[PDB]
Amino acid sequence: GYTYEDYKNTAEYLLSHTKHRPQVAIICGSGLGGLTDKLTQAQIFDYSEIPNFPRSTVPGHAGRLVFGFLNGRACVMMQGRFHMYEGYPLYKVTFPVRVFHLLGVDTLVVTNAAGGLNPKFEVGDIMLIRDHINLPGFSGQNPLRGPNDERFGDRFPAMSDAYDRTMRQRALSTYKQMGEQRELQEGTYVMVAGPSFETVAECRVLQKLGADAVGMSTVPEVIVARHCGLRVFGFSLITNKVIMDYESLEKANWEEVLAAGKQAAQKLEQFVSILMASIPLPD
Amino acid sequence: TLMENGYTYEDYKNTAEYLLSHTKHRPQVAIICGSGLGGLTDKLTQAQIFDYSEIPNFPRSTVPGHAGRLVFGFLNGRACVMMQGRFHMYEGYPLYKVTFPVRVFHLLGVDTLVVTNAAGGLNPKFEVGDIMLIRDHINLPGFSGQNPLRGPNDERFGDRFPAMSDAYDRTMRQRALSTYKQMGEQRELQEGTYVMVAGPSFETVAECRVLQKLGADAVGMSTVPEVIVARHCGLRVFGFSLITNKVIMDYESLEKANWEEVLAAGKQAAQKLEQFVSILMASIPLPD
Amino acid sequence: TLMENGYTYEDYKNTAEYLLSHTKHRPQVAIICGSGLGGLTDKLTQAQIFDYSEIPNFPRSTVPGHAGRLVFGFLNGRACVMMQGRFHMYEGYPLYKVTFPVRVFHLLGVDTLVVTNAAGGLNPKFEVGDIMLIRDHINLPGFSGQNPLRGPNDERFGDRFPAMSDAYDRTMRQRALSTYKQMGEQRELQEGTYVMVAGPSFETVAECRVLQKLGADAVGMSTVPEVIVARHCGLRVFGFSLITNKVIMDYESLEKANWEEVLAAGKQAAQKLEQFVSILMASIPLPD
Ligand SMILES: Nc1nc2c(CN3C[C@H](CO)[C@@H](O)C3)c[nH]c2c(=O)[nH]1
Ligand SMILES: Nc1nc2c(CN3C[C@H](CO)[C@@H](O)C3)c[nH]c2c(=O)[nH]1
Ligand SMILES: Nc1nc2c(CN3C[C@H](CO)[C@@H](O)C3)c[nH]c2c(=O)[nH]1
Repeated sequence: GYTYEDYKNTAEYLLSHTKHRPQVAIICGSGLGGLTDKLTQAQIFDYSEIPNFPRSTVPGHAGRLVFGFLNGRACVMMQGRFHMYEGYPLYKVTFPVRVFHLLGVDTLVVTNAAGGLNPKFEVGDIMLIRDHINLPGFSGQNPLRGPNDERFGDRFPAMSDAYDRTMRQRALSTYKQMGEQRELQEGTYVMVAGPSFETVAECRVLQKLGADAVGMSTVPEVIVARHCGLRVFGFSLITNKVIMDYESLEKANWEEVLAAGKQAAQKLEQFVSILMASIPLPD
Repeated sequence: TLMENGYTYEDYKNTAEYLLSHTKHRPQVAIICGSGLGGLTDKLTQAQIFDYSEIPNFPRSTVPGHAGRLVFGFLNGRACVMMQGRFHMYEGYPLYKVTFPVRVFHLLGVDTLVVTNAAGGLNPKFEVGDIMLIRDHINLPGFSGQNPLRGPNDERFGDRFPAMSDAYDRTMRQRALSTYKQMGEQRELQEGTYVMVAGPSFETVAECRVLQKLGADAVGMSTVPEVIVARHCGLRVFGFSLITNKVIMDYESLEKANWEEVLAAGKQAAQKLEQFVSILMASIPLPD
Repeated sequence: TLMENGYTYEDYKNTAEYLLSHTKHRPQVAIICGSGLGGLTDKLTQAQIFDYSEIPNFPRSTVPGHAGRLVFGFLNGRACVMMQGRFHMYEGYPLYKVTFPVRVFHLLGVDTLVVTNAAGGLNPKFEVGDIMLIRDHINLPGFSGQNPLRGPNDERFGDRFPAMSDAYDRTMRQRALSTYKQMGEQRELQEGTYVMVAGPSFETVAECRVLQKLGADAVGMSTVPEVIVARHCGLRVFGFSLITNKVIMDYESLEKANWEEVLAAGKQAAQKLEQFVSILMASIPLPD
């Protein structure tokens, strides 16, 4: 899809257009665009200004790349992201990850909204992503499909350790700092392509498969990130409980999802601030 | 290099107008007849027939048992339009071509879609010749990206993220099941989850068993993408499978699924189907 | 804008005719060599070697442990053509390229295909170094639309809806199991279901757990497309995996799948593999 030079071009475009030198990249999903609010000395890029960048066409995805310091830390944030249901191939969806690597970022934080499949979750919960299930990947939709470029990484990268074990413990301990009543949740994110929401039968297959939450993003970004050796941390905001019986009259919808994010804005902001303090310095 | 719908709003609109200007029929219900079920268009009174090839932007049915004709008429008194034959992803069509007619039906003023198919039996309680109402579906091609709504959303048709949890109209299902206990038939009207797989090869024994483990009662290679585009644009949806064979679930059996036996089960069932479609038409509400 | 086969019947013909004139070999059996199994061409007698690059229409092998050569000759006195290295969908190839050779073999007069691969053990009872006979497969890419038979069907090759429930030849299996339970190692022959996933990245723990729950004993990124195309054109098919690693199934292990060790386990088993493959030639019926 893209040449090595295409990524370099975008990398160089940004490097020459800002003095910031991010160490940490954060991708903000549906309703989590607010996480850019506590950035200091921010510099804003529209995705439309950036060579080779796709556009966010989804409500709650602003379409901006924001550099700054978050709680001391040098960040670049994706205020909005791309999804395969919008029609992008996965090499477009994940394009920014390898540009982050080329900017010298060494850690990727992925966030998303997710439907809750585990009965113990409540709307509003933060689930740490311990693992994932890549259903598009099983059948061919893997962002590494095609010729492998050794300058980014190996032909057959492993995913069994994709989610940093250290940052996960560190995030579990330091969670008492939030003073929140609900304990910090941990579990498996299954990616599904969408854009339509799950039937009850589908929700039940996803539960049987062992997933705790379901969304339509995140996995391709993580795969590309581990391919090029970035440390990865992920979490979902549980925005709704996916309908798991034929008696409920509730149905999933996007407005409720954006609204759950708006209500949890401060909780998330605190969580992410604390998290920056837990990322080790480079070298 | 973005994976989108090839058709424009104009395209659907033109097909709608060509159809509206070349027939006086004004259907409320559209019905899609699957493999061996072309026979459902028999009791159409005042039938008028289009070959798919006449109709601008229409795909062709290449599969045996799919006649490739669009038939307007009345069925048990109700104004219908019927797809005698349908389209499948395994023929090589993108899902946007497979489901193309569903948006045409909407623009014609149809407010109800009934989707029919042949399906392999996964639930061991099902006998060849049973009718299984579709209570729900498992969209495997959709899990991994094969979804007819992939790409730019058109708000003229519907929402970016429609829900599918209520796809199969409950009331019609209640109504059809009630009616059928009075028929005092030898076999029960079955109800269950249809799973879509892409095809065109039939399941291995290990695949049949994953499908049973996922909770599907029937398997086929169609229907789901149509149900999704229909719910997207607000049609009431009803679905049924004619169970045409039992999927091989053990290594002993020397039997194999085959397309001939599938079409032969359609012939054998012509009476049950005809009788069932009656109950069905009298279960569909009147416009307003 | 159909997703059809990009090869014409004549394409296959040209490749076959080219091969048939440039060698005096006439294979009855074709064998596809998986990752680290390139060494199976060693026992071939009177070998004639083609590089894939010479053969018209042939895809190129881009993966380590995949030599990229076609090798005719005799194995335990039986006439063979061996693919020394194969093609995978993760390389970027569509399934009509991945499986291109299978139909050429058919045109060459081949009537039996033996597919080999390396695979990750999902069944706890398996050990690195085991040979697992493929009793069956679970085709995940196929469920969602990645089937090499998608698009127009060419009747000159086969049927529009070939059954796969009898894909792995039952007779060859029994016969191989017998011969082996009288000669070889003390470590007995394994049998099970091979699940294809696309790759090229290795499984999460979560994913490993899914594949286990679906009832797979081994996982790989190949094999299934070639089998489907072979069964489609009426080849007898036999398959086996070399378990080259045990897939990580808990969060406590500090082991990780890696391709270098996969190839290492191929080296380790090279002798065991040859001994078994002779026994195998003796189980293949002769043409009438
Ligand atoms: N598949 C799925 N995804 C989500 C999400 C995640 N994204 C939220 C947004 C639509 O609201 C899409 O990009 C999916 C939240 N809830 C759900 C859900 O119930 N199901
Ligand atoms: N997948 C699948 N589909 C069917 C069907 C439904 N269709 C029947 C037709 C081929 O005979 C295809 O279009 C799929 C009947 N039996 C089976 C089955 O055993 N398996
Ligand atoms: N999916 C998968 N495949 C394999 C294989 C088989 N092939 C080995 C090669 C990478 O080493 C790929 O072509 C897949 C061995 N082990 C595994 C595994 O753990 N997982």
